[PDB]
Amino acid sequence: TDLICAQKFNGLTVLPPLLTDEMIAQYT
Amino acid sequence: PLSETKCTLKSFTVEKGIYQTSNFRVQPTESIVRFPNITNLCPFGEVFNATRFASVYAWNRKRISNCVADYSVLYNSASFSTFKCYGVSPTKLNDLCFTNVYADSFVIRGDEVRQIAPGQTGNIADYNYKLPDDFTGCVIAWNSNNLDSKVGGNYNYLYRLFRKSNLKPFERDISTEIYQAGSTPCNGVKGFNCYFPLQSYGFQPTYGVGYQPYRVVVLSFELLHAPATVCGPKKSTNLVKNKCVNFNFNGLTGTGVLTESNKKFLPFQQFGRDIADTTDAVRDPQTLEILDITPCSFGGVSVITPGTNTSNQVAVLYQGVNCTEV
Amino acid sequence: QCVNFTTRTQLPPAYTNSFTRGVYYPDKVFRSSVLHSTQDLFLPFFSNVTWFHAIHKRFANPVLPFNDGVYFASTEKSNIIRGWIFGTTLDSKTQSLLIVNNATNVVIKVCEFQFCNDPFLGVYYHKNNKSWMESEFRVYSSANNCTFEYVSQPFLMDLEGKQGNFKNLREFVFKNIDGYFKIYSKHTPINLVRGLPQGFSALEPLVDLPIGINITRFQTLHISSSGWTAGAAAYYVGYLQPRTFLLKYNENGTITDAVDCALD
Amino acid sequence: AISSVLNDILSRLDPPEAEVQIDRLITGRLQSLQTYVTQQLIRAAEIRA
Repeated sequence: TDLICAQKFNGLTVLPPLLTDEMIAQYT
Repeated sequence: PLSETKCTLKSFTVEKGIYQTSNFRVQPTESIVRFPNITNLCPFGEVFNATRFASVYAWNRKRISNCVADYSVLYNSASFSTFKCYGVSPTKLNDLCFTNVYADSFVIRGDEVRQIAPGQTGNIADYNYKLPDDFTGCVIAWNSNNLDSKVGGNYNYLYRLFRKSNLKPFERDISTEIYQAGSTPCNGVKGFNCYFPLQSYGFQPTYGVGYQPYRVVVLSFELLHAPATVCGPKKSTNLVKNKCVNFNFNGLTGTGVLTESNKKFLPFQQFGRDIADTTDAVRDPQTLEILDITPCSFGGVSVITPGTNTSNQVAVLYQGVNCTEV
Repeated sequence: QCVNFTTRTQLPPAYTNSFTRGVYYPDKVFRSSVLHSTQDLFLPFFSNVTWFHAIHKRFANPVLPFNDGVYFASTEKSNIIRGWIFGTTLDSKTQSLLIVNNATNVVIKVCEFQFCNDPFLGVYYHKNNKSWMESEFRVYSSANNCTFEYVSQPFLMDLEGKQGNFKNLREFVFKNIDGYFKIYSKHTPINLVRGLPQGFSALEPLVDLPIGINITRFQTLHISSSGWTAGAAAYYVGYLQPRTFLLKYNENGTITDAVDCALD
Repeated sequence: AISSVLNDILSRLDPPEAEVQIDRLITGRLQSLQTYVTQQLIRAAEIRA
């Protein structure tokens, strides 16, 4: 394993990764 | 935006890539604050015309709640000898709402003027009357030496210098009898290194400022999590949802988009909070409604441009938000 | 009025354990699917609360201190207890507080009360059309210098007398916060004879009283001039302490569990 | 400080007086944010390894 959006309100920004989850299984 | 990267990199040549420059934030367009109708106005000027006030421990109170108070008749401008104020002036209390207001009047000494302060100790503060931390008003004082002063001291008024323990805020002791003064009880009648708790004013008009009477009028203020019954001179600034606004609800000031949710609240629960101990969802104090607090959108600015020798085209990227303006 | 009953006798203070009793809503804040912890004046778990009872010739009404806070647990059938009295000297020298349950509304008034030695309420003629309605008011003869008055919302209460094990249950918590009283009320059916059943319940707020009076003691003004008798009733008095609860909140906001550690 | 709410201090004390309470809030939050950044740099070294 919402907690993410709750923390984004106080100025904590979670940047999305350049490599998504769909492309990881395509490299594997 | 091409030059925004030049100042970010501190160079006149911008290499190809993505660079962060500033942070965009949506400012509130209006202010949505909602509270019900006004009940009454507090007697701020009606207590200034009284012939004689009470003493420090005897303070009389007239209960009129629901600030806004009376802004019409104001004697507080340059009419008295000394002005020592805390919080905001009573002219600015029309923008704030308080739950209950207790108008008090008492006479103190010169050295007792500095002891007047919310949440502070002192001879008359701890043992007689203590100001609550919710008092934003001004402490009004004037020199009564031309009236209440008598030859050889005025023993009509009384005060209690000693008590067995300090008094909590909003607490009174009217007992004039002989009780425990220090930490060792002497069992009634004075003696055994105890002192007579009650005292009398020694006011002499011929001595210094510390020995002379000063009439002080303070209106006790109380601010809690209970729903406020008053907003300003004007109330609603009628709500239009799905917009960024600055809101003050049940005493909680914040800025965010107001939306309706399915959250089920108990009738006696005014407002909830999130795991961050911040405002999450609130209820309407005026009517029956449930509003959810969604803060206004914000994020970082990303600049995507090629090299300086390639092209001047610049692509602005907003991270994790939808652009409704463009 | 000023003459105590001839059947009044001080009963032995038996003790019993309260499994989950003493838990309530610490504040008005709503949360869901999270675990919150706060430190207020609470009743410890597995504590010993004093066991009281009333019959038709043994009745006791001792006075207990309110200093650290008290917990009220009362199981009834016909809802005997009509309220409580708060005061220091319990006389007209100072202010006092009463709570009266008419099975309609709640009567809360702060005045100068003249306290009779054995206060009660006249109840008679239960044969034809009983209705269990209040008639005579013996609590105080006169009142003066009233600083507070309050009227609550209407409710319903079962005054019908029954035989056998107890049915109704009411748990009250009266705590003073910096001069403000708050009332907790909960009602659930149970089957009980003596002691306490094992279970869990939540205490919802009722009325917040902005009075400001200091109460060092509380006396007993409840069931029902020495010829008067008493019925069947039982009630408990706990002791509050500055404990810490760790509470669980479901999707509906109701407390499904309570944890206060000082035990294991 | 007196309170963690910014609007509570600005709406109560004086502008010269509020600078003392706000400075206590800033310097306290500077070390807390600096501790997190230092903790992330140390944890990132273990992830990089």
